[PDB]
This record gives sequence, structure tokens and C-alpha cells, in this order.
Amino acid sequence: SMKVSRDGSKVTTVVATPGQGPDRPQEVSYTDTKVIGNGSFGVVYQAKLCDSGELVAIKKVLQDKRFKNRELQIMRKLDHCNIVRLRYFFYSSGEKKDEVYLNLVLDYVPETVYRVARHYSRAKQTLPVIYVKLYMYQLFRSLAYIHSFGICHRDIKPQNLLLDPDTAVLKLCDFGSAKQLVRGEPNVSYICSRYYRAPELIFGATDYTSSIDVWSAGCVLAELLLGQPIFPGDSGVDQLVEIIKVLGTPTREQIREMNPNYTEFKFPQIKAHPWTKVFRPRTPPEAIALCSRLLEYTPTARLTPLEACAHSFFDELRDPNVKLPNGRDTPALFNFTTQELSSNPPLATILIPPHARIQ
Amino acid sequence: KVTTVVATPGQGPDRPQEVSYTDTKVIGNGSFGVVYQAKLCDSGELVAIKKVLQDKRFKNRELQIMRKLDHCNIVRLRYFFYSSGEKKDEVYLNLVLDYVPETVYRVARHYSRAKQTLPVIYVKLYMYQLFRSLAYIHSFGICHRDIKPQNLLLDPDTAVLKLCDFGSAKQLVRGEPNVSYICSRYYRAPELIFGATDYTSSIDVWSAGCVLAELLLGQPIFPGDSGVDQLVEIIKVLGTPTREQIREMNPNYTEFKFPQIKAHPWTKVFRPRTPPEAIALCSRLLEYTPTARLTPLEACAHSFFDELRDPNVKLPNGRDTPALFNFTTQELSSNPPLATILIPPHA
Ligand SMILES: Cc1cnc(Nc2ccccc2)nc1-c1c[nH]c(C(=O)N[C@H](CO)c2ccccc2)c1
Ligand SMILES: Cc1cnc(Nc2ccccc2)nc1-c1c[nH]c(C(=O)N[C@H](CO)c2ccccc2)c1
Repeated sequence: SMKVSRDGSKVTTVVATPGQGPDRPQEVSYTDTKVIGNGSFGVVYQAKLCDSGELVAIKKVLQDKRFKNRELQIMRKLDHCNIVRLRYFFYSSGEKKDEVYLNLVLDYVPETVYRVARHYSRAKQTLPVIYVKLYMYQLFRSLAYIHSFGICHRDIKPQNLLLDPDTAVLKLCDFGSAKQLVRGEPNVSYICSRYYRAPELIFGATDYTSSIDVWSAGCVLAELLLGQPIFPGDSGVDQLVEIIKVLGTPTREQIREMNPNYTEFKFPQIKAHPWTKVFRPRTPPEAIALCSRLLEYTPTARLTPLEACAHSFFDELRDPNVKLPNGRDTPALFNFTTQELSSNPPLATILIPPHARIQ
Repeated sequence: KVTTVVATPGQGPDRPQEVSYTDTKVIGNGSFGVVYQAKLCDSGELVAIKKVLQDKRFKNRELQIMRKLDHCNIVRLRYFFYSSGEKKDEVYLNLVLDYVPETVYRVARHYSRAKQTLPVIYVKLYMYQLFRSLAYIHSFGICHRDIKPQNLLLDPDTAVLKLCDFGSAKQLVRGEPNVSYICSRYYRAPELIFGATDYTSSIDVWSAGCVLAELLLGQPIFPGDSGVDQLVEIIKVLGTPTREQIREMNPNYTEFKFPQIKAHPWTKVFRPRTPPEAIALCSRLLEYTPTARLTPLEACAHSFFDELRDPNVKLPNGRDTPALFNFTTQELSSNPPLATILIPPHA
């Protein structure tokens, strides 16, 4: 249950469970709620914590009475600077009478990559490369982190990437499609959003890996560089054609690696187009090389997130003299944990620059 | 200015002839090609030229399908010819089709933008003609696979509708598997979303029901930027699919983890004034079980279209309705007795 009180301002008081740590119920009071988003079976609100005046987001979704909520279970295990934090969670009633709702109290972040990319795009401009590096690097860290638990996000897209304009901090949100992928277990091929979907998903594979998230992250990188989506299309076929026009027709081996539910091998035989000509003239060559290593047909051939973080496109971020354009310091970038580095510990060699190993 | 080609007639004999056209301009594009408008020098008649890259390994399937089609609600293939194009040294197939001035997409959008709904008379005329074109193609075992407002051409003055874009079309044979990645966002049958490769022509009927619902609503009935979001929008109307319904749809794989939602009464999906027959028709098109959906010919015989069979019906423009009852044996083959309803006594 929750209690409402009232300058006449409406206040909601709930007893909530901490997102992380021991189950020690807390009384949480908030006010000034407003809708900031919607999604399947729910709504996202912004609210202000009564005592601190701190803004939070409350994601309220319909609760299935047969099982515990998978998004909640996944979020209870996460603790990373580039993932939106689950502060508390509580149950309540909602619109549909007699139904139970799960409420996730998360950090509130002011912007999304989607809105930012769109402001620039509409003005016929592009996000300065420094921000592309900062944002993409942080996305790859959040992915190395989740993948280290075997968790695949499954729906990486600009709308699910939150950002703090002033600190240049990026946070991954929306774990509603996230799932642990276990080798030999099949998974649904209908996840992931239009323009971001890995070709093996388009082809109907159920044996895909976490590398689907890397393909998605490459699509976001390419889009931030181009000012528009690299592989648009309103159908799977049209998407594959846009892909084929860049990468060239996949080989029969590449199809086998992607492992479609079914295919006819009836796409025309198109030769790859040089990645360099995909982008505008002065695009940094390292940005281009990075995309070419993310956006590959063979899922196993794609860089892993931790390898992406170690890519040379991000070398500028490891420069001891780097600052945000606004003179501020960059957010924390090298405080890697053992968990975070577990896929390939020796990469710490590149990842943690000499100046960050200073005593 | 003037382009002269030796082109092969779309139908009949393979006897090419010289064809001259002028005034070309881009009207659209798509996977591996562009659509031009042009004017035939001899008749002054406007045509559309769909030019696509040509794979030499095979015959062009869109061309082969179009060469066999002859229906008043299908865009006509006048000629076809080969030429060069943008990509140096590549060959291009050029389809010379009838030009039609509008699309259901643009018209529906004009209405939407102006906060108005398309008069029901047009919804009936357009949908009925779409179902005739589908009854026709399905009678040859051909499934269009990409029914959507942008592929539905319209002549504003005659209220004639023509199906176009046969680039995904294919003959579907029982026991042969087919790709699940065809069909466009918002129109896709749930079995396609679920990754079935054993789907039938009824995927076109689901798509047609989505168009009908959209013309009634003023916006798409099942939006979403991912398959999962689309299925949620579907589930919010039809209710959670039953284990048996899943089996009929036959997904490549599914978890059975969607919440258990009860159906929403179709009547409350639409505005209050919506004709009950329009609603009943949707309910019979938009069904989880693919075999349960009306066939196109049964859809044409539905009572929502009774007004079109009225001997006194007229277009709002004062003109007569276009041809609606010139059914063939081929066209009626799925269920001949329906001719009884379909061909009104006055026709
Ligand atoms: C958690 C969170 C924090 N801050 C913001 N900020 C923001 C949003 C819009 C504009 C500017 C700032 N957003 C979120 C948030 C955004 N999306 C989601 C989310 O989980 N969305 C999914 C849809 O992707 C969803 C929402 C409701 C129901 C089901 C899924 C959380
Ligand atoms: C055949 C045709 C005739 N007339 C018109 N008129 C029209 C077009 C746009 C606005 C208003 C009127 N359009 C067409 C036509 C429309 N789409 C297609 C078509 O086949 N398009 C597909 C994409 O759906 C396509 C085009 C080029 C390459 C590959 C596919 C033909």
C-alpha cells in the first residue's frame, strides 16, 4: 500500500525495498510526478523526492502474477556507473482495476542519445566527435559489464541510452528485453528495434549470442557519425538490402554462421562498398575502422565490448590532458572492476592508462 | 528529351516493339531501384517505369509474376525492357506499368493531418477492391507478402484501387518453407513476427485487416518499433494468444512469457459511430489462427460491402462506381457459389 497526503502539494508515501543490499524497507516520499515516457505494459514518470528534492524516474509496469519480473531480477544484480540505478522497487495498484503493478524507482537522467542526436540532425549538424567517443566508450563499458554476467540487453538503441548533458555521463536503461543467454538454449528472434537489429535476428536465428548488442552499438555509432540511421527499412528484407549495400552480399559461410530459420540465397550478388566512402570526408579513420569491426556478418568476428573500449578510436579518452569542451573533467572511465575485465583481463593493459595507475 | 527502346509487351506474344517516351521524373524508390513517371510519345499516356538492378543468375521473379497477371485491381505491366543505369556495366530491368495518381498512404495521411476520417464509402470501395486483387492472386497460389498503404494505388476520380509492388510476391507451396522477414512494420501477421516459415497466403488477409482498421482509426492499429512491441499491441486487442493459437501460428520459438491479458471488445477499439459491419469484418480478418481468417473472396462477400452492391450507389463526385462485379471463373475458383452474393441481380 501507499499513502497520499498534501501549500497543497500532493505527496505519495510508499514503503519500498532497496534495489541493492539487504531487504530493509524504507519509507519513500515523492511529489511532482509527470509522465516522461511509455512502453509495453507501462509508463515512466519523473518524480521529486520530498526530502532531498532529488529527481528520480519511476517505471511502473503491469506485474504478472505467475512469476517474478525478469527486468527487476536483472536490475537487482546490476551496479555500474554506466547503467541506470535501481534505487528501490515497490508494488501498487494502477489503471487496470484488480491488477498489481511493479514500480521501479531509478535514477532520473535529463537527456537521451535519441533526443540529442535529433536536435543536431534537425539542425543539419553532427555531434562533435569527442562526444561520440565519450558516449560510445561508455556504452561499450555498460555492455562489457552486463555481458560479463552472460546478460544480453537485446534492445540497444538511442532511446534506451540516457545522458547527462553537463557531465557527459551515459547510462543504459530499459532492461525489459534483457536476458541471460545460455549456450544451447534457444531465444526469441523478435526482440530488438528497427534499424538496430543484427542480421542474424532479421534472418530468424534463435541461437544468437550477446554479440547482437555489439551490432546494435555499431549501428548507433554509425548513426551518430552519419546524422541518420545506417541501415533503415520498414521490413526485414529492406533492412538486409541496406546492409548488403554496405557490407556486400554475405557468403554462404556467413549465412551459416548467422544461421537463419530459413533463407533462399536469392539476394543479388553485390560487392562491398568501401567503409571510407560511407561517411563524410573528414570522418576520423579510427571511427571508420571501429564500425567495420562492429558491423560484421559473422557474429564471432565482431569485437567484444571490452575489445571495443580498447580500440584506438578511444585513444583520445586515455590522454591524461583530455577535458570536456566545456572545460570540465571527463567522467570516470578507467575504474574497471575484476568482474568488468573478466572476459579478457590482460586488456587492462590498454584500458587503464599509465596515468590512472599512479600512486 | 525522347527515349526510344525496343520493349516486350507485358502480356501475350513475345513480340517486341519500339516504344518512345518522354517527360521522365522520379516518383519513388525502393530496394535496388527507382520508379519514374513518363509520358508515352504516341498516346500522351502517363506510365510508371520501375527500374531495378538485374541479377543475371536468374529470371526476375517480379517480372515473371507480373507477366501472368491481368486484373482491374492490379497495376498493369504494359512492357518491359533492359537497359544500363547508375552502376556502370550493370544491367537493369525496366517495368513499364500503368501510372496511378495517388496511394492509400497519401490519401489516408491527408485525412489524418486534417483531423478528418476518410468517408466510409471510400473505405468500402478501397477495401473491397484490395480483397478482389488478393482473391485473384491467391487463386494462382501467389501471396503478395507486403500489403500496406504505400503499395495500394488509387485514382481519386474513378475511385479505382490498384495493387502494386510485386517485389516480395511469391507462390507459396504447402511443405515448402518461406522467409519470415518479408512484410512491413505495422502490417505483419503475428505468425511472421513469431518467425514461422510455414505461413500461408492468409498473411495478406491479416495485412488487409490492418489497413482497414487504420483507415477506420486514422492511425495504425498495431504500431511498435520491434516485434515484441507489435505483439504487445496485438495482445492488447485480441488478448493473449492461447497455447493452441501459438501452435497454429507455429513460431520458430517462443517463451510463453507474455502476461495473461483478456481480449478488448472490438467495438470499443473504434470511434462510437463506426459501422458495426466494419467492426465485424475486422474481427474476422485480424485473428490469431491463420485458418480462421476470412479468405479474400469471403471478405468481398461480407455485409460491410453490401452498399457497393446497391444499384443506386454513386461516388460523392456524382460518377458511377468503377467495375466491381466483372468476376472471372479464375477469380471465383476458391468458392464458386459466392458468385450468388458477389454478382448482384442488376449487374
Ligand atoms: C530510467 C529513466 C531515467 N531517465 C530518463 N530520462 C529521460 C527520458 C526521456 C527524455 C529525457 C529524459 N528516462 C528513463 C527511461 C527512459 N526509458 C525508460 C524505459 O525503460 N522505457 C521502456 C521503453 O523503452 C519502457 C517504459 C515503460 C514501460 C515499458 C518499457 C526509462
Ligand atoms: C507503379 C506505380 C504507378 N503509379 C504510382 N503512382 C504514385 C506514386 C507515388 C505517389 C503517388 C502516385 N506508383 C507506382 C509505384 C509505387 N510503388 C511502386 C513500387 O513498386 N515500389 C517498390 C517499393 O514498394 C520499389 C520501387 C523501386 C525498387 C524496388 C521496389 C510502384
